[PDB]
Amino acid sequence: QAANPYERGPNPTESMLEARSGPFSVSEERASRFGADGFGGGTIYYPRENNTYGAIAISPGYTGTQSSIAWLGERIASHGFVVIAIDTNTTLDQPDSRARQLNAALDYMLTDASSAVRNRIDASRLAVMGHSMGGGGTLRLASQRPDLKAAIPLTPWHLNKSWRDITVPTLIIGAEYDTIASVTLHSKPFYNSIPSPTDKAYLELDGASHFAPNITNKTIGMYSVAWLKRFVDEDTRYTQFLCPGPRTLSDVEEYRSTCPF
Repeated sequence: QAANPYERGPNPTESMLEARSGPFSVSEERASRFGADGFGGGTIYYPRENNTYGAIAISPGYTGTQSSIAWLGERIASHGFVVIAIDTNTTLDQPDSRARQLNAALDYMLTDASSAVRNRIDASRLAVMGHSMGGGGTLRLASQRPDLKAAIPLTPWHLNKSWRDITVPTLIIGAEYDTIASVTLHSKPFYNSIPSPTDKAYLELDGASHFAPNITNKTIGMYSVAWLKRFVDEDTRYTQFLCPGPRTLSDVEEYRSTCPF
């Protein structure tokens, strides 16, 4: 019973979570395509301050590259995380392949990145995220790695609709008007399959296209950071944003959750 050892940064506000950057200055290190084993390389964003933080790997979708998701890796790192935005071995790789590559990327941050990166990661506190087939890869990795602290699939796409074995806190973010990975066929079946007692939430962005996660988006930014803070840092200062959660007439079409977790 003491102050949370993983707490980082100032007491949070909605304004602070909606801003383009959080309170940590960030630096970047390349994971070379000519040096990354089992994935396509990427960029690691990390806080300049020398402390330890949770580590997160983020996968783009089909035809996508690290630039599709770079804004989000940078924004999340600026809240006190080490985050790799990956390129895949090929841009046509399937969701299960993206799952192995998110796994490789975690391993890369822990073993093969520079000293500066490795010294800033608490190796025991990891999470994964991903857009469309990358969000399918997130669900698969989450299923296979119950040691992970959180999973955030973003407009996910996967042909397997049943994720009943996931025990990792999962936030699925769907897009109301997604014409590629319709929430009817992908996000809602995925979320509906995860049973109690797993913590989870479903947040559907009102008005959003499939590509919302590829452009700076204050709703994805705020709620992705709140989720990673609550589950990767166990930072209960962030529960207030998640529970009862967004007003649902607004930028959120629907929000379901297992609050207060």
